[PDB]
Amino acid sequence: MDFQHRPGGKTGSGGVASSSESNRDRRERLRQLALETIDINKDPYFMKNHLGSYECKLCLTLHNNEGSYLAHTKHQTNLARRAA
Amino acid sequence: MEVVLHEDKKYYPTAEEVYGPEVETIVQEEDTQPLTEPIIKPVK
Amino acid sequence: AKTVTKQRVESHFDLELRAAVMHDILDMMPEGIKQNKARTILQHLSEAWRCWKANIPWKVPGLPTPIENMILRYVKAKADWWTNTAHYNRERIRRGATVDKTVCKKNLGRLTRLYLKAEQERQHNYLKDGPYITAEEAVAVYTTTVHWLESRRFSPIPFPPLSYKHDTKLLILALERLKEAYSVKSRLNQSQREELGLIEQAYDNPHEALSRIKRHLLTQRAFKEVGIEFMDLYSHLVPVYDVEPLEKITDAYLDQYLWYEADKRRLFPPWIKPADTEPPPLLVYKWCQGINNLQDVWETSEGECNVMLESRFEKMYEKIDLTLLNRLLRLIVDHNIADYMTAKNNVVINYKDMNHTNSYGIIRGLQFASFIVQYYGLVMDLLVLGLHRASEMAGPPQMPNDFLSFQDIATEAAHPIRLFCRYIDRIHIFFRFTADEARDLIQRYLTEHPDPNNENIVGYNNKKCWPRDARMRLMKHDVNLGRAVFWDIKNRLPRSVTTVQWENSFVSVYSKDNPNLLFNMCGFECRILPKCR
Amino acid sequence: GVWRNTEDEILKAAVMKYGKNQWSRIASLLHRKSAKQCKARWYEWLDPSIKKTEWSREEEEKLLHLAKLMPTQWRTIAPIIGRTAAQCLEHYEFLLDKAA
Amino acid sequence: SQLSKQYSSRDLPSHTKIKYRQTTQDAPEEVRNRDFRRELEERERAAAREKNFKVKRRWDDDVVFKNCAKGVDDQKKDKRFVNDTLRSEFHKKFMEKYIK
Amino acid sequence: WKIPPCISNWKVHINENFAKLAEALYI
Amino acid sequence: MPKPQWHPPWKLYRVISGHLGWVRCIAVEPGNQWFVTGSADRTIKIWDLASGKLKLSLTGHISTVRGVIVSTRSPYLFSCGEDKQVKCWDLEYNKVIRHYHGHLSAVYGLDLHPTIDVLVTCSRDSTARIWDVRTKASVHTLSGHTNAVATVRCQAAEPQIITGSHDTTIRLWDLVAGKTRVTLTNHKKSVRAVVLHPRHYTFASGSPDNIKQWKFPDGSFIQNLSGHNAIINTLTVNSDGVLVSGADNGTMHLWDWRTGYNFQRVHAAVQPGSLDSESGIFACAFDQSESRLLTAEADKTIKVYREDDTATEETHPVSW
Amino acid sequence: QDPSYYLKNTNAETRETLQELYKEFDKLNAAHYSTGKVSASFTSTAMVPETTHEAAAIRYQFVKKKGYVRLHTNKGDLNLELHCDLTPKTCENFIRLCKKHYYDGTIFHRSIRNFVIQGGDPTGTGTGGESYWGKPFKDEFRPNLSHTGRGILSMANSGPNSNRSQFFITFRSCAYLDKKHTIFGRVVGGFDVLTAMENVESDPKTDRPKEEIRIDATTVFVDPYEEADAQIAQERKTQLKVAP
Repeated sequence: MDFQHRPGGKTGSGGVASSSESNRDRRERLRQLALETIDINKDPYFMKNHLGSYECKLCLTLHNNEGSYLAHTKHQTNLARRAA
Repeated sequence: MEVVLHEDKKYYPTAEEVYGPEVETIVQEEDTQPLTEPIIKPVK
Repeated sequence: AKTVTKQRVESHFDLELRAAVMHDILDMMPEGIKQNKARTILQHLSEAWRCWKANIPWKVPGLPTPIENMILRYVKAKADWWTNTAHYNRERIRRGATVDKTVCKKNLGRLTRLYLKAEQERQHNYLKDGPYITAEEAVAVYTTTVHWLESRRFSPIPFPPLSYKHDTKLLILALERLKEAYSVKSRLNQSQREELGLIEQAYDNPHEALSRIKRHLLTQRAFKEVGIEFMDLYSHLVPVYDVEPLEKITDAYLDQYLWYEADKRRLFPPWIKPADTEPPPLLVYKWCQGINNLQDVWETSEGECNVMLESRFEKMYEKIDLTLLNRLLRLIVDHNIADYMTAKNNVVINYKDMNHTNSYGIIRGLQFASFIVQYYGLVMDLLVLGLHRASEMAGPPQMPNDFLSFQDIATEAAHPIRLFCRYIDRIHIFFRFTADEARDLIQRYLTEHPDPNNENIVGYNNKKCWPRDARMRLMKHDVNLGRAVFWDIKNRLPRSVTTVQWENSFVSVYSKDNPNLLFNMCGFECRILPKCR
Repeated sequence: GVWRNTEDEILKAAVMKYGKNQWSRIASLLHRKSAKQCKARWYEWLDPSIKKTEWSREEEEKLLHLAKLMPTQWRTIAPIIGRTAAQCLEHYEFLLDKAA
Repeated sequence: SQLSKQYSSRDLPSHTKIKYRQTTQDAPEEVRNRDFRRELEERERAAAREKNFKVKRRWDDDVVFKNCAKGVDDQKKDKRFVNDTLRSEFHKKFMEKYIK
Repeated sequence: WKIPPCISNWKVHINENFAKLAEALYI
Repeated sequence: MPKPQWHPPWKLYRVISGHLGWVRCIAVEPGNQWFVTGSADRTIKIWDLASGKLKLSLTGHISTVRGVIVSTRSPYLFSCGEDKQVKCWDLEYNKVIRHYHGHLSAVYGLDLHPTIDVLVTCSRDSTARIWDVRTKASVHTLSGHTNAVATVRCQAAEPQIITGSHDTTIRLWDLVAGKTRVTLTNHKKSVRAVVLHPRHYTFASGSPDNIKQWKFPDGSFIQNLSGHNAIINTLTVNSDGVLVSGADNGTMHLWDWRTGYNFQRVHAAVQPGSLDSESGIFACAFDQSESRLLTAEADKTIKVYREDDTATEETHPVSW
Repeated sequence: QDPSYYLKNTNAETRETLQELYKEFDKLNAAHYSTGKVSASFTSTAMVPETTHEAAAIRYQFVKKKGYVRLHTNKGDLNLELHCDLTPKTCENFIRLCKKHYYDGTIFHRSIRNFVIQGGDPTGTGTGGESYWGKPFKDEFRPNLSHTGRGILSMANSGPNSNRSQFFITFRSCAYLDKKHTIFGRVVGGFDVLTAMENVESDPKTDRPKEEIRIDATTVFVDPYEEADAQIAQERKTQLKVAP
């Protein structure tokens, strides 16, 4: 028995869980990447709703997904309208 | 030129060209004796 | 203190190398410089060694010159140690003395990186130094190809029709070829299950797949990059390529269509082996009985020597110019098919951080690659044998020969080249020479290569597995005849196209001096002794 | 096989965060997208060093010249002219249809 | 360490004697009286001395290229010691021998 | 002896004999 | 201000290649019949002195061989490696008969007493160890250098042990106590090589700062030789007083021992297939006849120079 | 040797194919940080190998500190100092304008409402005139001498490589001229005249003055870029006395 050539596995680990946990962990990682890009942009137009949604104050635009607000970048037309 | 092939692809000059012709170029490898022959022979 | 054992070799070696870097970096510093930045120099050196491992051109233009020379010198030392260590490891794995999986995988990765560095060197040197094939040699081969193609009355293979009568059956055979690989039903991975899903999608809808295949043959001249890997057979490494599955399905069905098209037009003459008709043992038996059933073959009373030549083509793959292949395939098939052939080999070889575009080598991961290697070997048979002797091989195109029938004994004996067999690249020619022609070839061989000390005997390579009585007897005359025959063979093939090596070749001479004729077809070592002798 | 703009922005942010060599880390973020697909979508479409411009007269002359001389090797042609292979093949077929 | 009581099996008493050079082994008694100079020129001189109807064509006439093995000579090109293992001739032989 | 900081990535001329051979191939 | 003497210059007459690693050290058989090179290919290669043919090659060090010495009164080879080991070899059986183990880091140099026959080994752990030859026991451990000790000289005169380390200091040791007595801080850079004159009770030290000549036993500072101010890895002196200083940039600078007058400045070439960075001298050594100079270059070559015998005093003038 | 050597039985259309083919057919430049071509060719196999290490080349306006041109503008003899240490391309553009009369004999190119007044351009548009190279010099704002403060002369441009002769003395600190126009330096004399020219009447369409501060003459009391030109000429003539 190749003890020193066994695959990577340690006792007291728990194993790979369900795909839904990986999906919501991926959603949390994408949320952290979106927050990193928002903090890099330093944009006050992004807001978090009380129900946990995204608000574009430069458009008054709701977003269920963070990619909707990321693609909302018409945005500059209503931003220039609010700048007046 | 008649295009030089990639089979030879002769980079670098020869060592007599590099060092001069008067330098004894010693490209020597491999042992002239086996390991069983004693360097500095014992008495017998 | 602990000994530096086998598990502690590379760590202590890199630790001593880093200590040597520190001792050889602390000593050209003049007075001042608070920011010594030895950690930054270590990052520069690690990035330089990683980029040499990746074959990436590493350059930091802000870097002092003797520090840069010391970095290059230390990277040279590490690279020399790496290459020599891989050499000893490959030697002991070929001996089989060392049994270790991690050593085998590390060595295979080292050899893969070194070979891909050499291949990127060869591709850049080719594109920088121009074509090795010259111009007039390729033009003459092209003209001779046109002459033989008009001689054989070859109706060309067209573009595949949109409503073909057996396109479903050729797609079924291509699906058999593709589903041969995934017949294990293992756990696989995501890419393998994706390929199986694509296979079942083409299995469900044939017509959209056929339309997409003809669409890609018309339009697609840009393809995905190909992965590469090897397996070790403990004497050598053999590559395995990795193509996109949709292109694999397209090339498999395209390969089936062109193979049936070449069958219908009878493109390949039956001297070309491996043929589908026979097993290679039956091919051995056919070659042996074809040597047997020639007329007056064993009677060497008047210097009609029997020369068996078994050789190879050596660099038959890496010297294939794709523009010349495009011009040659525009002759054979539809021009969009030939452009697909040309653009298929112009893809990027990839292995982790190895990324370089193939442009002058061939890729053996293609499905039609077997066909075009047999076509390339066919035009090498045209180059070596000549068009008249090739017509005497194949007979008329209206009434072709088989592998080993001719029109007459006179059609055998009109040329000294009697019998031919090409097995991909292994070339097996039986010659029957006369004494005057053999003496003339020996005279011209010694005219170009004079040898007053009679040194041509000791350069011979013989079959060592047979006994000394079974071996062919090495006097001056028969070995000079065999070397003259190999010299005559080597004078035909230009070194721009390919080469044939004496060390890989084996030439045996049956005469009245030598009662046995030796050869080795596939894995079968065959010794021939006539009942007269 | 499809490429949403959300996926393209996720790929661009993952390249700007994780560098260029890390690809399985990016493919963990991008759902149902392999690392080869991510690398091909970046370096073939989403790389900012791709010349996403229009062809000059010199670029058209060099494209027609190289595709006339050494035929149908766009991965060879495109590093000479600075475009990508899809761009050079598309513009060469556009120039061929303009000539025809 | 003057106090340790652990004894390895490589720390055993073994090879306790020291052999010395005899007069057949270039003893220092004869090293002093011997002068190595004219030994070195006589041995260098010895090394320098011992350094030295119907008629057909030719049957091989149906080919396109003649005499292609004309300038083929290895000689000292393999003996040229390239001290670069990318371009080492043994390394190239290693690659063609171990790669099929 | 100013050392710029190391930035890690982990954390063209073609011969006209090609053109001459291609023109001879077309002819 | 004395007028310096005229040592005749030197000319290169043979170059030996064949190592696949850097030629770290050159030792000569004391009867001047052959020599031997310890390489960074972990190869101890005996070469012929006259013909230059490769007599033998040996392996066994798991790391780079730093030092090779053959005993002048015993038929033994002492090879220190960077594998924290020293191997004593019987050349009659051509085998490693004895092992010296106990240095905590990689050994960079060794020396022997010519009469006491005792071993001293300077290593990377800023220490030297003094070993009995037969019983392989470190009866002493010299310490006091803070940096790794580059070189050690073992002489029969006083003081016996001269250690040059990378902490810009030279330690001169009383052997019977195993204790340093003189410490010289005068070099501004790392002391990488020292050379003793065999008769004048004096020595010299090479560093990237300068070259410094001293006098035994108190280390009295005689002379400061400026010039050849690169990383001087190796040094040798002739019985004539011809001082050869070889640095890691591949240049030989040749001097008078007394006046310190640089009479020759020769940079050698490299291998054909080699970098320009691969020019670095690891061991310069005269033969026992004091007629041939063996330089251990970083392009894995051994360059042996002959005396430029056609030189005269007016063809090669002594400056000032 | 011969083209038909290593060749036999040459075809006819092959022979007119070959016939048709034959018928148709440095002292101050040491920068010590080297070229990266040698390390690139050593770390990769996709280029010609280099074994000799090559040093990087570098004139690059080898100047001496800052120059001061007293431009005789319409508000008075105002001395504007251009620093070649801050921006040598802007100093070259201003000194070449002062020498070849793209600033001397020219009118004010622009004037904003107490923000920046651009003078010394022969076109009078805002970035016109002539620099040292004929085309306009490269535009880059220095951090030590930026386009902030009072009297801060900047080589006015609409972007990079567009500053030719128009020097804009900024009467107030602004980030609009920062990293868009090359900040040459500051006005060394006639600061009240420069403030009056900035506060003079200007039409804001092209943002140009009606009371244009027109530099009729440009007396170079100090010139760092012309000192760089004289140093380059002296370094040329030191080697041209033996190698003309």
